[PDB]
Amino acid sequence: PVLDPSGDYYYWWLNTMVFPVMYNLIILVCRACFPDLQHGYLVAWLVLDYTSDLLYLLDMVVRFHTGFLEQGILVVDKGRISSRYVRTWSFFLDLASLMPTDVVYVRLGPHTPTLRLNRFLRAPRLFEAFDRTETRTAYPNAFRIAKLMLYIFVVIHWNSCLYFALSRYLGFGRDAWVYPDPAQPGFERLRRQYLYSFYFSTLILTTVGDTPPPAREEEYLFMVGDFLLAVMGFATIMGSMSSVIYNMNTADAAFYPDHALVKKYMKLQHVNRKLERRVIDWYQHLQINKKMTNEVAILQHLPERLRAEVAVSVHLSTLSRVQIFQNCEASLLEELVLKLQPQTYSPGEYVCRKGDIGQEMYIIREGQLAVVADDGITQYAVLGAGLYFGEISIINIKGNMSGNRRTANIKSLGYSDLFCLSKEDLREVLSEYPQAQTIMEEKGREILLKMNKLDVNAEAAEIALQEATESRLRGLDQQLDDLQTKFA
Amino acid sequence: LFVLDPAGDWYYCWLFVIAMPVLYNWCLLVARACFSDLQKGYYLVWLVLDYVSDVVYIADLFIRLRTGFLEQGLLVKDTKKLRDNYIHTLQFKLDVASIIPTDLIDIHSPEVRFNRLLHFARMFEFFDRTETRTNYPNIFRISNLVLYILVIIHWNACIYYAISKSIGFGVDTWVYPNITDPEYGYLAREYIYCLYWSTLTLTTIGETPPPVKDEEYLFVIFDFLIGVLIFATIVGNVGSMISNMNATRAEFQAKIDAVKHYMQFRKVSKGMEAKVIRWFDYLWTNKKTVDEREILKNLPAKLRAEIAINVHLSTLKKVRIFHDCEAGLLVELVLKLRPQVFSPGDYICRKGDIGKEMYIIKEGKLAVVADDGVTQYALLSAGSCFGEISILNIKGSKMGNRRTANIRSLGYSDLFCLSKDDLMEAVTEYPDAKKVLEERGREILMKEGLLDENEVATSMEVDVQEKLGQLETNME
Amino acid sequence: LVLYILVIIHWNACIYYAISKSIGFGVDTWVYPNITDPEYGYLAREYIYCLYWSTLTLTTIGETPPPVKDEEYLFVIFDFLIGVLIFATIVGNVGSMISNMNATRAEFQAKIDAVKHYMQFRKVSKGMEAKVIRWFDYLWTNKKTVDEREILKNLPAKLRAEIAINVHLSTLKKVRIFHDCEAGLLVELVLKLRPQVFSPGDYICRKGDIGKEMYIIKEGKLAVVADDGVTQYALLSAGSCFGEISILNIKGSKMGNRRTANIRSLGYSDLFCLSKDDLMEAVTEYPDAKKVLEERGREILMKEGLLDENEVATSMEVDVQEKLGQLETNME
Amino acid sequence: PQSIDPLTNLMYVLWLFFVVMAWNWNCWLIPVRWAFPYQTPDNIHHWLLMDYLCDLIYFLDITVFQTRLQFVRGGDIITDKKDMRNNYLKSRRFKMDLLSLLPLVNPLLRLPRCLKYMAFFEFNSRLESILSKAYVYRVIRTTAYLLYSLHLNSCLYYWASAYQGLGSTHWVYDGVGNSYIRCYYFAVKTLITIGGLPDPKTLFEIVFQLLNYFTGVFAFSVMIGQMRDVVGAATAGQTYYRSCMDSTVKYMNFYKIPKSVQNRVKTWYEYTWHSQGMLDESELMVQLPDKMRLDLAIDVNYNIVSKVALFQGCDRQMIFDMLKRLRSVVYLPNDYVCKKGEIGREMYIIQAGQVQVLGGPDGKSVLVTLKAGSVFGEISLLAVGGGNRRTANVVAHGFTNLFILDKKDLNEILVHYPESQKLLRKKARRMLRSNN
Ligand SMILES: [Ca+2]
Ligand SMILES: [Ca+2]
Repeated sequence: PVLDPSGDYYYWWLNTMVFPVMYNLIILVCRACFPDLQHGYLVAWLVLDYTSDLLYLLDMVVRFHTGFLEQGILVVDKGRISSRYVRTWSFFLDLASLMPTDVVYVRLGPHTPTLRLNRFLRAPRLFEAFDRTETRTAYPNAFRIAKLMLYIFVVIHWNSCLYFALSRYLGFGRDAWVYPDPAQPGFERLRRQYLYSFYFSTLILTTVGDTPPPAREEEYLFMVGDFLLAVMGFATIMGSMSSVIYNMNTADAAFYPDHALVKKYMKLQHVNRKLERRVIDWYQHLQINKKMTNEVAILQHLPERLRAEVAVSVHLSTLSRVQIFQNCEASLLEELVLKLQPQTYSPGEYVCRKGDIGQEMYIIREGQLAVVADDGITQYAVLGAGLYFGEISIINIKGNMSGNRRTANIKSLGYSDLFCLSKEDLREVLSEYPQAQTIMEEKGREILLKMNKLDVNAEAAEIALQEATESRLRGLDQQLDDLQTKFA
Repeated sequence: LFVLDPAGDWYYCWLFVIAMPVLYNWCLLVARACFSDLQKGYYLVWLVLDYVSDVVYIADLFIRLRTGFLEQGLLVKDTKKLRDNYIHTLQFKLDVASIIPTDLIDIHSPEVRFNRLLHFARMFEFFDRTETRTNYPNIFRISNLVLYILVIIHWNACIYYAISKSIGFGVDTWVYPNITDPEYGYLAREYIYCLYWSTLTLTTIGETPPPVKDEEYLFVIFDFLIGVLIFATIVGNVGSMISNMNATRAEFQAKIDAVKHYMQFRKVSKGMEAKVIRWFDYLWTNKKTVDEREILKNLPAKLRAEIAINVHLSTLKKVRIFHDCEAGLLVELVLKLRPQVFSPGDYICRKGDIGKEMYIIKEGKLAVVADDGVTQYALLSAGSCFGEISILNIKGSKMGNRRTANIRSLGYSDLFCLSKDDLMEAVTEYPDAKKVLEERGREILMKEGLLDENEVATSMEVDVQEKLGQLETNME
Repeated sequence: LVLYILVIIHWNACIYYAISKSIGFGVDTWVYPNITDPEYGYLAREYIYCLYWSTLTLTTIGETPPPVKDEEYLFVIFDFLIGVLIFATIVGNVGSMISNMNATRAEFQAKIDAVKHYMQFRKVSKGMEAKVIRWFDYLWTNKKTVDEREILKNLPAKLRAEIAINVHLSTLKKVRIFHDCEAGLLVELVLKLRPQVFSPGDYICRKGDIGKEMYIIKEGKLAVVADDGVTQYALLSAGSCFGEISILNIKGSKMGNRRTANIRSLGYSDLFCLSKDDLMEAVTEYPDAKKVLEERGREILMKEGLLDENEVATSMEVDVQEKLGQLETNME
Repeated sequence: PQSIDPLTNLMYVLWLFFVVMAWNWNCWLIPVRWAFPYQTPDNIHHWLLMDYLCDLIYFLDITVFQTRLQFVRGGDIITDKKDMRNNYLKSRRFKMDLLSLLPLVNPLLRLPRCLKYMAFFEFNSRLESILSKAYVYRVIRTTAYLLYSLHLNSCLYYWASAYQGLGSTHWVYDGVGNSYIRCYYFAVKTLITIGGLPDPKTLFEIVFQLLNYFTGVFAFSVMIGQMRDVVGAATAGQTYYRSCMDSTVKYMNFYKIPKSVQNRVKTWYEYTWHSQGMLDESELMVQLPDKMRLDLAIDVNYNIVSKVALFQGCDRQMIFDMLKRLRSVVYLPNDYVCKKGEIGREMYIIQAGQVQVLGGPDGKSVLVTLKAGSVFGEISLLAVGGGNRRTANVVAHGFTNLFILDKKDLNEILVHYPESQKLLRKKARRMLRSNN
């Protein structure tokens, strides 16, 4: 088939291709520099070089079966994919990576690792897999540390191979710096040759030192380069880890941005201890329960269309259950969802008190609210999650006996999260829908009338005075115009 | 039937009580296993500490069953629900695994007690909780990092001595020397030297005898590779802590440098430029840099209201026009107050310009100067309010909306100002308040005797139907 | 930075040889060995060893031969103190570079982590949750993480207009209503365009939805579709525009600024939206052009058959206190 | 000086430097006298003289300079002598200074002298306020901290060597050569964690070496962190400029913007950075106090704006509002500030550079060259929408920085000043009637 580069199948292939590239980068340089490793395990290298060459060849097959986004849609045309790929410089590197050196193979030797050094050119396929892994991993900081440790080992392993190659060229046992003579009781074995060489480069490249001093110019110049690489390599290790640590610390700070600044300000402004305690206990609740505060600011990261879809999927189910929004269009309800803003109440806090101005409707996302008495001890009713109150106040229906004030006290039992819709925010949304206003007002009449909160005669006097004034003002508009037309 | 509250003080006191046996087991169990003189020499000490650690371990199982959790914002105190919350979790498996005896598999030896190391979650929870509670976040952070480094160094010191014992004491130059030798035989030398060996290896110093065996080459290479990450973690944590301490100054210094660059580039006069630099130094020294509104936006809306009321409601109530005001409106005016800062010699307002705001003096001293600016008619101290008439909406008086006096700041002063729109926005919900506030302003102008009472009636607001009713005489 | 290290190391190598010459070659173990000895006395050996000694001493990694005299102790102490300042400057410079390269990814990963926390906190459904995750992968892969408006906000209005002309003026002049628009108005309109990106299968607009924007397709394919999404009436390619009449405030419209077609994106599409308010702001300074735009929209609405409406219907929202003001105003 | 202001008095800064030097001498010399038993008489003669000089500086600081310091009290400075003296006397600084001069041959008899560190902190604050690019002094301060740490480590190592016995083991000091240089060598090799030292043999030596190496690891971490902070603070501005320019170039390359437009954008970026030091000045101005920003705007533009004949008779607060709404735009050479027949909606103030009013029979011929401080196009502000059309081409001569007030900004200002609004409308009618 044709793979999608954002798909799971293409990502799984990239992780598959890591191992042939990591094998070629690590083993080929070791076999060239350690003649005991190349000759001793020659059967195992013939099997593993064929497998790597096979997976290198399968990579070129996958490259001809990978789609691309043109005009935002994935291109699945085999001819268009193939025509696109051969022009890329990656095709040239893929060809060179698997370029046959078998014709010139035998002349240098029956089996030579240096002839397969062109396989190193597939390293961009490995960096693509690491970049793709970093994007979709759950642990971005733990992967960055492990990727750095892999880079440390490969550089140290490469330096150990160069130490053995130079010490072999200068001769074993010439001085204390080069690799000891194989005639020593332990240094004939291949395992000791790598272990001693890896230990030598680990001493240098990790800034430990503790090595025998050199004795000639080749060993002096190697040390000057190794010390400079060990300094520049060490600074890369500190800088990568200091960036990882700074990313970790900042992330937890982002969840709870200011705690000390508020606490310091409350000391400078001499806020009373009881209120200062409540702020401290509030911040403790955020840390222990990992609650978020800047709910609106997180949603600004999303694009406007996706932000609306996320908001609708969370809030539309509870908004439709409102009695006054039952006869509303699908488009209107989605516009009202975006105007909801979160309110969080500590235990014992009063959402509203009797006699207060009420211009908001509160929808209980979670937590329990109680309709307490005037004294506040007895609870008339308990409002659970998904319920609401105050929907009459945002309507502005003529003839109400409510008086634009809160009827009953509402107290928060425990920690309660509410979303409120203000009277003004509904009013701006309602401007685009003039016919929808009339249905809500009519629905507002019925709710008030059933609970006997609308006197018809008192309402009619307000309506009759308004419509007579409206009739008079139209006559007044005529009266001003009839005067001015004949005045001039 | 008590139920513990995780946000409470008693729960945090328990976290310290459980973390100490957990920290003791992570430090002492490996040392007693590797250093045999430590276990045998102080056996009677470890019998007491092992029993105390075990008892606190079982007590943590009971505390975990009695720890409430927030469901629907309310702590759950039902014993059944608390048991079902804990038992099915993974931590119940790890807690029980730490306490079950290894009597089936020497029972006195420290190796059978290594399941006690699975109780580490109480130790990390205690450090996480203490970080928030502590008053010094940076002293605790460097102490927490040292403790983690010290335990890793101590664990590697015990591993090296166990490797030396397995290979053989004194069989080669890498391992710990012969403990039959009285110079190396006692416990104080072998723990401290192995601690000395471990520290040098794990902090990329070296200065230790080179390995001889192939197993010794592997262990030192692993320690050097681990030790290069330990040193990076130490450097990264100290470097990140340093950046946090200077973060507030560096942000403020970058602001000063940018303002200083603006003044030279724009050819700002030397007197103005020196005053701006002087103003910035006073703000930093007196810790007035931060913005109150920027500080308090993280608080919830209701809790921010009680913070603002505790600061401004006492001084706002002393204002004469707001004396008869309803407590509901006074709350809204408090949130509408915005702070202002002035330097010495600054004019808050001058004679004859449009007055659109009232000012309340939080701090500093203000003078009602004459036109010269040096003759002071009156002195205004903290809590004084001026411009109260201007915010009130009345048709233009004999004096008008324009100011009457030049108010000048003698020294640095902090003012909180309520604007014209802000008062008008707040009073829309309270229509009775509009009448009362205009009435005091009507009476205050009566105190100064600017206009007649019926002459003020032209300036005062009238009902829309009565205004139409006044026009209803005109149409005919 | 590496070149600065090499110059300091080379300079320190020469000072060590000069100090050794002053003290004397071969007098003790710390100084350079005897020049008269042919084993040590040639230029290739004495520079390369002194280069090695200077690197070994400044970098503070390896072990230098111990000094013998108090004058020699001071020079090695000075090199160690200098090498501390050099090494700390190296790590600070390289460490600050690594922070700069990672800063784009680090601030992008914080946005995903912040959004990922919100979806698990608010129990966002898995179908919508995977839609958001797939969106952020598109932004990173195609390098569309940074907003266009934040990129060019520092540029002056003349330079910003010059860039916006080269992007949108070719497509905006293809719009029927903007056929005869003045050159000054067209610069005002292309500055008002706002980028919009839609995931595959997203609905740009639905039938019966209020429409106050006009969209121009910069890239991507949009499909006019039926109530069932699969069946498609027509295809809108890059450079096409729709919703042009929605931004015009025609006096009488049977449409009532409501969309009459369902538009869906087949894949990721980049749209630029001109709103109704932005068109009103642009034509404040071009009153004659506003009249031509409305007349052209009126002609198009005649051809559709959706023009004539509200001949006797008018809406009045003036306040009773505001209507009272004109009566007071007319008297004076 | 009858009274001294701590913030701005250079004499008090110099005196603070001398007090810092005296405290530094005491802090360096106490460990030397504690650790090293024997000193030559010639050392005693000048050491005692410098000790007496430092104590005299301490006495002068506690009696004269600190009592002569004016202070801010409730926002108002206090210059009164008795109030200044009482404010110093009731202070933690006075308590610490008296404890430093507490009397308590013994090297630790002068150990109270280390308590004059508040003077060092005040001197640090004064220095970072006085000099620009303070990270250089931060580097110097960190280097001095490292040098003092090594000095203390050398004194401790000599103490340990003499306490165990000089020459007793290979780890301790032999007793050959200058004691301080050989002990400082050990201190450097240990606190830098270089190594290369004789191994500790006894338990005391092993414990000393272990703690000295652990302390050295954390000292090296502190030095690296300080230098990293210094480098970041130094290169933050260049990093921000480069990132903004890279984002803009990446956008223009994505949208295939032509090379001429890209070159103009790049030239604007380079010139604006090198001249202003920031890409946008409003981001800086909105962080300042309102009074400070208003004062800066007044000082820059008020004399130019108040001389404009259109705004004579308007309210001074309204002029101040225009000053706050002026925005700064830089024009490239040969750019068209005004084009003939285009809409006029702005008033330009030439902050720097020149513009040329091109006109003639051929066209593109300079008629008048307006230098800095000129104001042109002010009549377009009073026009209704579409009312004003530019009547000549105005071309920038070189890089021109202009201050622009848009008609929309003036219209938004004028709603608060009906009297000035009526005056400007009357002036507009008079301009229309008199010219026609
Ligand atoms: Ca080291
Ligand atoms: Ca070493």
